[PDB]
Amino acid sequence: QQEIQQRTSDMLTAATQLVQDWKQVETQVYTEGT
Amino acid sequence: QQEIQQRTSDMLTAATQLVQDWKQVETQVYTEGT
Amino acid sequence: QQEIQQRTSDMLTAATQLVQDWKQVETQVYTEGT
Amino acid sequence: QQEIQQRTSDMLTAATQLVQDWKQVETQVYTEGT
Amino acid sequence: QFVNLSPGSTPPVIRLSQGFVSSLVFLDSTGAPWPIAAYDLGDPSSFNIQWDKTSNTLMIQATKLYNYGNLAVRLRGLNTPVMLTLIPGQKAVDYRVDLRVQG
Amino acid sequence: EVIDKKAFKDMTRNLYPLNPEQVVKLKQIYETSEYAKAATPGTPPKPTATSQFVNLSPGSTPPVIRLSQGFVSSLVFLDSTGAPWPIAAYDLGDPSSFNIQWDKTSNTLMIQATKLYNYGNLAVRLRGLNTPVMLTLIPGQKAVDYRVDLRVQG
Amino acid sequence: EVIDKKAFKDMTRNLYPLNPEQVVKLKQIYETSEYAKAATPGTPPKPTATS
Amino acid sequence: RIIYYIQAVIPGRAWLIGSNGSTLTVREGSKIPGYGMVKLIDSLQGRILTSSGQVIKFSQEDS
Amino acid sequence: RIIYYIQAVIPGRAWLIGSNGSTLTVREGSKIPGYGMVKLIDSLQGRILTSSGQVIKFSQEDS
Amino acid sequence: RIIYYIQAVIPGRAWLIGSNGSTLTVREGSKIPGYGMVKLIDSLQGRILTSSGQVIKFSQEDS
Repeated sequence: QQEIQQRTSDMLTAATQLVQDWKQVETQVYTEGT
Repeated sequence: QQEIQQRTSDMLTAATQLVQDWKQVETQVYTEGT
Repeated sequence: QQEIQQRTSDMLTAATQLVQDWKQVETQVYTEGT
Repeated sequence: QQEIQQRTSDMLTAATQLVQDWKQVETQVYTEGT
Repeated sequence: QFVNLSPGSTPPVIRLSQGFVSSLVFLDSTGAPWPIAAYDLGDPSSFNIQWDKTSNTLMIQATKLYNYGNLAVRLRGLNTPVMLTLIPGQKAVDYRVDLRVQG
Repeated sequence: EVIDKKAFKDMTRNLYPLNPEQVVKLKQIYETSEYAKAATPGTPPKPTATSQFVNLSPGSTPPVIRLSQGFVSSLVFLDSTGAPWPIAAYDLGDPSSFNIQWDKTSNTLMIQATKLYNYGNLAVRLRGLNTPVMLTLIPGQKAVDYRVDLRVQG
Repeated sequence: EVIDKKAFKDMTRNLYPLNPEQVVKLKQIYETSEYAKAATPGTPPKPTATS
Repeated sequence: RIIYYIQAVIPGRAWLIGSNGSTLTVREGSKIPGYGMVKLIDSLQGRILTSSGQVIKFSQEDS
Repeated sequence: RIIYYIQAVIPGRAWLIGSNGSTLTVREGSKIPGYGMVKLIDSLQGRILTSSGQVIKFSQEDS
Repeated sequence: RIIYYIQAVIPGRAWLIGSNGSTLTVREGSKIPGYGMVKLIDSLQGRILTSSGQVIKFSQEDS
């Protein structure tokens, strides 16, 4: 039953990227024209 | 049986390539004149 | 009974990380304009 | 019977750490605004 | 909201949302826009402000999800500072808050 | 040709080890985890306002100001006529616990606490005054003063 | 077919070895330890103004 | 009786606003007119149920 | 008799605010007018013991 | 009666607009005048079922 950890290991890093995507939020912007 | 692994490997190569093609979206172009 | 130390190790590193965020305190900003 | 000796290790660093803080006293700043 | 300056009343509470801008427009009781002199903020990492220097408007971007803060503001003719509470994660988010002050 | 179907189904399996419902569950429990992380035990203090009279008697007791961590509290000083009184100078005990934003002329004092239980003292000299005013600042109460207005007998 | 469920719950265990209520009581012991640390022994002195 | 509505729900404190235009924030155990004594404040699901059995929630639509 | 709300509470010292606006800081052992003796001061839970048995607390509206 | 059509559909919330010019956003748990009680809002296909089985959708020419 080593096959459990094989699908556990890759899904550990797989979920790590999307929460790193879910970690950040970038700033609003302001623009004046004349 | 190794045909499964070979087909999966080059299939993964092609699939990753085309999803890399589908991943990006470029930016609008604006042009002025007088 | 060897799983205790592997249970102990990661969450203590999770503990030491989390308290560091709870020590994070930033200053203020006095915005002045005319 | 080794529980004293490890507790002799950890608490020595901790007690010296907190007693550094009580000796850590920082001075005031005078502010003049005309 | 009709902002009050009672010495024991509750300060007003501003609902915040993740990333979306919340706007605040400040006028007196008669309806003329009161220009803003200056302000101070608590926890600048959670809130980003594009305060144009000659308006009665404020734009806030709540960066975090659950961290709550406070604000102090003061207007051009106003002497008393105004303190506000900033609460994120509410089920009624405000794209715009009108502030009709009692001055 | 069914061997190609086997390759394709294990291809999908190894392409996405995460299910969409797994994505849903992970996002839900992650938001729950960070909410519990931000959530603090104990009751939060009540946001209050005070208007209090400063007594400058040479046998009296100095006024006390309640503070909360990180939140800037505003102090405003006014004389008996209600007009604000500008400040000549000020000095704060333990500057590492509190930071003051104060423009050179106005009387408004914006104080932000940095330490949870470290308490200090404040000495202020005014324009028309000779006798300074001494106040104490205590953090960690059950009601945070957003503003303290100080009526002075002078 | 339950291999995926077991891998998912194991990944949850790996991601967080702590209960959220364990996080909350960790915040409690953190605040209480800070209160004990910054607590001062003895009677604090009385603030006085004299002439 | 004037109906109050919740302004903002956090753990610990509660912000409630009625039709009179006054916002009031309270702790857990306090006496409130028309609703008796508040025993429990729920940080989830947008409702507060008092010891008098009375439930104050947010608005039906202004929420 | 003049009531007192707990204004500031630390271990050791205590601060009370009177009905007329009178403020007082006190130590552990003292005779309080109209209540008797300051028996025990607890920084936790905001409870002050009295020789009469009275419990000084924070206000209901200020909490 | 006024016919409504779905303008925007997301998980959780939904947006609908009538012929008169009134546009609203409804969650799952709410009521609707003239149609009753929201039984189901689906985040996909733009399908909302009301209490009387009334169907809220996109328009025929606006799809």
